[PDB]
Amino acid sequence: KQMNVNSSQDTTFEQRSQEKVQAGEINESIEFRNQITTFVHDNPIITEQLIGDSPQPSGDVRSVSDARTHSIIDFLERPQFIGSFLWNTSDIENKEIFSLKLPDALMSPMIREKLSGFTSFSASTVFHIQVNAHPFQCGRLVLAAVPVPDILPLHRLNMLSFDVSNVITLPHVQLDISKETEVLLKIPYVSPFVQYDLVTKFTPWAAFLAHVYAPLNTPSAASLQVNVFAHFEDIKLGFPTSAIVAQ
Amino acid sequence: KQMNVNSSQDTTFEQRSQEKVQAGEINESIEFRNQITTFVHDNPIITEQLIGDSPQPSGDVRSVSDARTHSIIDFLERPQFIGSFLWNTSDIENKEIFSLKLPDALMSPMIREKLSGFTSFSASTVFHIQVNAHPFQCGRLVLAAVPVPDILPLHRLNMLSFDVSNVITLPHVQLDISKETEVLLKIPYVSPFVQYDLVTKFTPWAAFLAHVYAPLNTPSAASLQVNVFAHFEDIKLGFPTSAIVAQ
Amino acid sequence: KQMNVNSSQDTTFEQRSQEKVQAGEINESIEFRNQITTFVHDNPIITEQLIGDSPQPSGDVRSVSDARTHSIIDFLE
Amino acid sequence: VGFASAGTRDIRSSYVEGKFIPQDITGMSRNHELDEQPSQECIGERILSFSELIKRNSWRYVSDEKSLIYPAYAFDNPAAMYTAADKLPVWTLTPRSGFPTLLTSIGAMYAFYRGGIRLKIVPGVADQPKPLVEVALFTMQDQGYIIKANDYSTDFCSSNIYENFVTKGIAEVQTPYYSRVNTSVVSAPVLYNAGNISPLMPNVMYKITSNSSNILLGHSAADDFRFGFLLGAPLAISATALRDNFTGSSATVSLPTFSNFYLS
Amino acid sequence: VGFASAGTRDIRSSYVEGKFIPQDITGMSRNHELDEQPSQECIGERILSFSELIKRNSWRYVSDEKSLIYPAYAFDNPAAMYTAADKLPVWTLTPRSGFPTLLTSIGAMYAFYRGGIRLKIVPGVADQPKPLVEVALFTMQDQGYIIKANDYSTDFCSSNIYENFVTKGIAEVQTPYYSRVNTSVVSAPVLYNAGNISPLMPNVMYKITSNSSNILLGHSAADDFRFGFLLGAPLAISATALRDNFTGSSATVSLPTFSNFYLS
Repeated sequence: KQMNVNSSQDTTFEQRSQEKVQAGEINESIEFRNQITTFVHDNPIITEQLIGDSPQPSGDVRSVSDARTHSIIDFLERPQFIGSFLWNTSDIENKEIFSLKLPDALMSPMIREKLSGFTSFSASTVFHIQVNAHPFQCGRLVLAAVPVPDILPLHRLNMLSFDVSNVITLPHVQLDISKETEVLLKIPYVSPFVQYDLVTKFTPWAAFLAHVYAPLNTPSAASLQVNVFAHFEDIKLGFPTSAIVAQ
Repeated sequence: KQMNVNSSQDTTFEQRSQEKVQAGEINESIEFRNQITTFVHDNPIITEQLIGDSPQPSGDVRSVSDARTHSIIDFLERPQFIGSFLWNTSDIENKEIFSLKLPDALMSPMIREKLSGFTSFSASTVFHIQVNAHPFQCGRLVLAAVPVPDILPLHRLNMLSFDVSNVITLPHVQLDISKETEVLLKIPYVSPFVQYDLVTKFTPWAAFLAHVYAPLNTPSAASLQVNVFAHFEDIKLGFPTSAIVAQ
Repeated sequence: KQMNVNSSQDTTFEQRSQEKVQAGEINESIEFRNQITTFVHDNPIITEQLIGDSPQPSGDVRSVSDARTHSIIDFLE
Repeated sequence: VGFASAGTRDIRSSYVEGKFIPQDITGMSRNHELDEQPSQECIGERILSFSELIKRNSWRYVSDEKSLIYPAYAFDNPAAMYTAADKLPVWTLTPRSGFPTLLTSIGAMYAFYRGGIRLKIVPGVADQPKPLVEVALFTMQDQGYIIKANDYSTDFCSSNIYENFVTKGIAEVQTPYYSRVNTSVVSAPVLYNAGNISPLMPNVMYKITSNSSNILLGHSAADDFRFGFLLGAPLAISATALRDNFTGSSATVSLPTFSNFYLS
Repeated sequence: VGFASAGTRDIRSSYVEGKFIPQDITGMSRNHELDEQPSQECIGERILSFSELIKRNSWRYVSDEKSLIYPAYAFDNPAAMYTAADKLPVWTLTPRSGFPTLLTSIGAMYAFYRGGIRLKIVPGVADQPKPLVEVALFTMQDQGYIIKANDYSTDFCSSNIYENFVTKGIAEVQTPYYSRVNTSVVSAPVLYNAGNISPLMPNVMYKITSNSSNILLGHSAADDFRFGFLLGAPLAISATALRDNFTGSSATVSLPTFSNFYLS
């Protein structure tokens, strides 16, 4: 079967090989699978093609196909520009530049289209914070990660908003705008749920936050854009389902 | 770089290895690729993770992940119930049960979501026509395929609607409702375009049609549903693009 | 250097090989001589020519050049 | 290794993992190299992990019910209020599941946990005629994961342990993890609707019954317990300052300790 | 190889010589690696050099003289004028030696050339009684290197070729380089005083004679011809736009093509 059949089984005599069935029925039938659907036929079938059938030769598509290939995992691993946040001279120590939930912040139409059809997924996540200050500007940011933000005790979330000291104890990386151009933090998937529920959205596994560690310091008022790029890694997909990836 | 970097290159001394550049600039910088995005950094960067970082262990997800894996190609290969068409005793020789364009008829939200992000694709196609008549009913259908339907000369399309004899000369398979339960026809991708244009939709590469070959013959008026299942095979994808998969 | 350079020296790391200088400056620069002039460059330079550059072939000038050569000494003699 | 650098070098993970090694101000690493003599001569032990400390039991809550439903895996700590206003008590604590213990105080630094716990019970009265205490695994799906007097009279065939306040004096229990997941959330939120089926904590509570009018409950980690994902210092106040009375009102804060419990 | 650099890296000669190799935006060089299938399946040939194109003949000039002196190695192109003013023809072309051909159009991109050329002649009339055409090498030192009706009646013993418009139909000639130098100048300037002795072009012209009242002349490179020292795009206009007539005046520009020539 050149019908790219995943498996095929003529079941005509199957009833004749059951131990507790005697003189079993001989019933012309065949079962075959194509990906997630199995066809169980209860009579003969005919499988036809073009005379001398040959699939389209691979060389024909070089004019348009990418030499690189792209699967669902590949799409989820693509860097995405997640946002551009304002940082200015008036922001003081610990001012929040941004706080982005995971996955949430990466659930663009590109990612949603590819996750559609799965119950869930889990992944490590890499965040880049980029700042382009000119040489006469100084300042410092902290990019940190906190787990299961929507179910963490309030005292903990408050501590993060009260004092940057509680952000520095978290897994984090620091950005000195006069020395580094970009800084990255990779966080593995950690949660009571083995994968993130795309159907009920019950519970984002982490949040990445960026707070001012030392204010943007310039001779006159100024502001800079703090940009975020992110992508998933160590991706694990769920199970095929008709459930909608919730908005 | 455990940042699942596809490639990485410290370019600090790159300018020192150009033949026509003398005393080239030593410039701390690094370039790395993640899937389809390349980051070209013009200064030092810091890459941080959890202390003793370990990605989520695979065994943790067995409770939800499918032992089978699913990529874009896998999704496009999934059988789909394309339609249920009426066939009744009053239909005479050559009456058209259906005519479905390719891809068009298979462009369900599931397929569109997975093709989104590609300029185009090409594939062989397998069609199943299924009919469930009871033993006291007889009749016969023809499932045939015709290429580039929207650009074929009108005389040809008319010939198909005028006489079933012009359907029988085409690549086709016949269904005897009293003998076979289902019948399949596989057609390779053939077209002046090396892949189907998802952006401009310019030109469906084929159409599958089912015509009455011998009328449904029963003692009193009756009707049967003629069902269609289809899926793609020998799939070839296009190039990454932001162009919209046209409605 | 096909720039008929009499001598050439990349001096980028020169300050790093002075005995009484510690942690010397790494400074992209190059020095080269052409006859009685020495160019001391304090940054990168680019040296370009025709694609597949080839100087005029000697045979081309036989119609006018003297098989004998003439230098300053020759003229004074 | 070098005292200074142009750009960040002291990175959180690199230092803890031993990849970044700061130099001693004296230049001799021997000055901050471990010396075992002090602990061996002066202390008599050497603690290396909070894993050891949480295995020590501490008092959590005082009950005035003879039969009680208690939220075993709830690790929340009290709400606190402060004031320096005249004639008002300086500090006030309002518990939900109980007061802080080594288990919940160390736990407040982390996001997750897994493993079992242990329970200890001191009786207010060891009643000779009715000396038994029963601690039963409580699993009704309907019950909220909160403290409540027992009103159930239909929880047959439960897992029960019996201890005797007269022949022994203190009840000792070990609770299995019995979780639907492998990673639980420290002080997960408990809700009205919730009941006892949330995946964020083992779906198991205690039903404690005795003839003592009051009991003092305490706990600790079992041998397979662990906290994971360090967050940092939890919101906290000075324990010693709870004796403050500078407003003119006498301090009224009182933690559940054996002496507070046993004597009135 | 690296997408960016601090300082110039993409240098004109380095790229053409293959020393500088830019990276594909996709990171896979295979995406811009030569594929021979397209030309083999769709075209049937694969052109690699303008050397091939200039060997194809194209029409250069129409003469209304029966005997003509023609500037063989003059590769100049017409002067052009444009206007969008009402009722005036949009484009006008004024030739000197002729209109553009593959030879002169490709040549306009270079400064120099060397080698011979070929001449093709189509007759306006193939006169049966006097069917011959003579193409003679013309070398009078006095003649200006320009088009002129033949007034000479004393140019004996010239190099002559004869072709027959009736038995064959098109005259075909090959002209040797016959140059005083090894490098000629494309469209060198021709002057009043000049004559036919300048070293910038072969000192040779054509004297064409037949009994046809009109002839159409065309040319191409001979097998030993070459252009050298690429300069860039020459001053040029859109050929298709020559049909413009938006000013209300009908287009009057007409290039020398067989159809224009043969029919009126």
